[PDB]
Amino acid sequence: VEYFEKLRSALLDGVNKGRSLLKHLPVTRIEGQSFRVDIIKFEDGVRVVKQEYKPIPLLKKKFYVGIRELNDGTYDVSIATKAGELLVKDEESLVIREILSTEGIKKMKLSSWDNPEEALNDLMNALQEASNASAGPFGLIINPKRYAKLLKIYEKSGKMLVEVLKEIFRGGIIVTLNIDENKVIIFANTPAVLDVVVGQDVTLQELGPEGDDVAFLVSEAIGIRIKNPEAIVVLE
Amino acid sequence: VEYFEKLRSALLDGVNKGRSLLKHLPVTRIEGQSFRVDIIKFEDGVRVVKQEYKPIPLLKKKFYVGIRELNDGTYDVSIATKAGELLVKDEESLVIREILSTEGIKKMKLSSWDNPEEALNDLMNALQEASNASAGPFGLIINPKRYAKLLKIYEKSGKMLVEVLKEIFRGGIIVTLNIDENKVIIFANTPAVLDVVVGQDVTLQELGPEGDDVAFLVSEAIGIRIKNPEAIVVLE
Amino acid sequence: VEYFEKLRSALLDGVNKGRSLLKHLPVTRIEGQSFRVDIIKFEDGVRVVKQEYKPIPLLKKKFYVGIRELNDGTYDVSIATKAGELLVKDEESLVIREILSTEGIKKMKLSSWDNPEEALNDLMNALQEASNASAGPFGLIINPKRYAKLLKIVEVLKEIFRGGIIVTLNIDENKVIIFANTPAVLDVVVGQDVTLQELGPEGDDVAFLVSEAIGIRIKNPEAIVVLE
Amino acid sequence: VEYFEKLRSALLDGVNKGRSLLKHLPVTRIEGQSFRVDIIKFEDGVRVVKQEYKPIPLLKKKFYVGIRELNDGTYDVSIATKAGELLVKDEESLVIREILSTEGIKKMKLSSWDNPEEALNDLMNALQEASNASAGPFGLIINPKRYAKLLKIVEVLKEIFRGGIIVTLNIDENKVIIFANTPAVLDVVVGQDVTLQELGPEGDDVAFLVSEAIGIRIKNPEAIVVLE
Repeated sequence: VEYFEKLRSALLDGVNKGRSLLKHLPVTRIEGQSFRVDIIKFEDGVRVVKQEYKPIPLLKKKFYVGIRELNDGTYDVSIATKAGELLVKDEESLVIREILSTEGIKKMKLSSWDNPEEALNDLMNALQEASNASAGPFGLIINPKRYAKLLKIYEKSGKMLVEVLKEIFRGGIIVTLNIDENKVIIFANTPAVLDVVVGQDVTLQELGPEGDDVAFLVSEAIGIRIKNPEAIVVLE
Repeated sequence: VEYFEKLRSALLDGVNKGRSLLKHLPVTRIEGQSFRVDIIKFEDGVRVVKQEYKPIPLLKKKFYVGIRELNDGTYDVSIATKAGELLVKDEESLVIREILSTEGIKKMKLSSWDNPEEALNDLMNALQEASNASAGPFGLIINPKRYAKLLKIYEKSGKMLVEVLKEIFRGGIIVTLNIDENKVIIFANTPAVLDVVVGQDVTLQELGPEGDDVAFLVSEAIGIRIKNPEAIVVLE
Repeated sequence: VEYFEKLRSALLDGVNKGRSLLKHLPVTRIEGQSFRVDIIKFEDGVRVVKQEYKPIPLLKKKFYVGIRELNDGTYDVSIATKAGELLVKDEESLVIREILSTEGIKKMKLSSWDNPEEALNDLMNALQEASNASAGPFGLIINPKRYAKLLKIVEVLKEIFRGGIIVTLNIDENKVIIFANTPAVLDVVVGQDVTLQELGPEGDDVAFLVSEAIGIRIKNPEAIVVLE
Repeated sequence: VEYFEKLRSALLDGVNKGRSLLKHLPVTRIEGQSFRVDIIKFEDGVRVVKQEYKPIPLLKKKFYVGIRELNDGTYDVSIATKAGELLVKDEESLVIREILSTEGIKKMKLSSWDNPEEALNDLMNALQEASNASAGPFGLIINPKRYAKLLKIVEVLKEIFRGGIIVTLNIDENKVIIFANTPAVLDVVVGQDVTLQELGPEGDDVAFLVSEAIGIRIKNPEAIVVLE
């Protein structure tokens, strides 16, 4: 009836408020429960060296709205929000946790970033190493605390280091709180290397009266596939 | 016959997004499999000092798409991408190696670009040298590793060195990965000096079923015509 | 929605493939929860000698199918099948259990068949005692282990036990039932056919309930003989 | 052109005549390269106890028909048949190979049948252990050599092993499989039916590729018993 369309709406408008990583990476909507990871390399021609099948896990958060409240009209839609808001935090964390564990991605030394010069360096180096794999536009994923270290006037003119970096990393600068403050991901933002496989979208399901309140289920099928580890660099 | 038009597109794109040299040097669409270089010089007048016929070699790069995947439609178009992406690496590498080997080009001492001022000099001096042969806009082919040094701020000016170098060198700053980190080419970016002749564009040809997969052939005819060796100077 | 009708079917064509005893016994539909059992004997005419009311107990079996699977259509209908298989097993052993505990049924001494001339005897003997009640075809309900020891030559059982030779692990290995297969003797009364009900979301999966009402009426106990 | 449709047929009506095991097992179509295996057990209801993803491997067999023959129409379609025959043999032994290497399956001691009273025992025993998992009909997969030594009287196997008696040289002579033939236990999942593909001119003949995607899902390992 009502309490639904409203709850679901507040669920989504709470998912967007916290979703960032998934707004920039390339997403491919699959129809299944698992996907294949075709790893291509060069041996007497560019061909698929290793094939691998990975399952798309199910992400879910459940929220409960009082029965009574659902009838008074006195229910707090913000519950749904805290739910979705919480979903993406896991969704985002998943992606990052996987990229970081993927076998193949290159790892380099992440410095302090107190001298723009120093930070710009780390980035420029990571960027090169990665470019060797794919020319595709490059972007980086960083935590606010680091992002801040980039908010400095670089050229006596007035251009901030960030602004310069934005011209270099056309893949975008993804700032998320879900990545450890001391880890930076440099990557080719191209489906030919990075791919967020979507098995099931985000959906609100009304389980049902489980106590003095109704139970609800927010869930989504999601997973990333790294087709070209070589094109990703992690600054640890 | 859709898996083709798709692969070709992925190819052509990846090829394009990877080209650097071929986007800035001047190109001439030739006809045959060879071209003639009329080397122009000044000896009691501007005249053709030496004629020379050069053959345009064929650049090949082949990829294989599984048949299974080709049938159920789960083939990864990204192979075509990596393919062409790789094609250029040879295509550029060729042109570069061929310039560097051409006799007549001038060579100067390339220092370590740690003190922007030195770099700014080397470049300004190479500029001078080339300026003797031509006058046409001057540009430079340079490896990302060196280009980065140019992003540091030239203290005495307060701008990134690059930003200054772009004031001189209207020929463009070609940054390619296909030129020894420690070799820089300054040159007159003019058809009257440099010239990339293309015998055959980049094309995707479906070789044919060879095992469990289908073979494909990415290929192109290409070469550089250097008419004024003296308008090219290599910092090595 | 749709995964229902599909589960429902796998449920049935799992119950139908599993039924054995219940395929040989006569059946009657009754709309209710209890039924009346009429003991039919001959005393100056075929007459009803004793009345008696029994309740048709409910047989249930539940299964759960993941929520996800039900949504993305990748659920394994076999689940329903397994449910049905079990339902039947319970249903079958229930009938047997109840026959064995009915009033009049005649009991004889079953001898561990090791000396193959006594085996055929014990059967032929029971089948005799049975015949004294009702002449209708005779059925045999024996555990497979007994049907095993019964192989040492047995091919004419099908010639003598026309009523049917039900071999099932649902009757204690050390018991054998010989009965006159006929309405005048026993019959299955069904209060509710097998039905699939979608209970609902119950954790991470949806719950389903397979159920049926069913019982047996032994009208002429004397026509039944157990070998304990 | 036309020699295709003709080769294709000989290919099929060669695969169809050769299939054995695969004719008795239940089958399910799946559009994909991998499938999910659901372990179905009973724990307060028929429920899925374990998930797991397997990939459907590709089965291929190729044959070559002379260029000439293909042109003057004197090609021997039997070639395609032989191809198909082989495809099946590979397909069959693949299923068997995989059953034998599945997780839960119960293993028992198979005794070289030389003393005919032990033979029937080993089978009857396995068939027992199996029954404790699923009651569905039981199947027997035995090498012919064993089906040989099993002839010294065996005629009731068809009476006890209703699930089917698959005799094939595809199962190691010294191994025997007894299983509950039912979806609730195992089933074949096909990702791609048998298909004929004309690769092309490759020397003096044209090359052809026969292929198919196929695998087995053991949902209830306990319902399977190997005799090693």
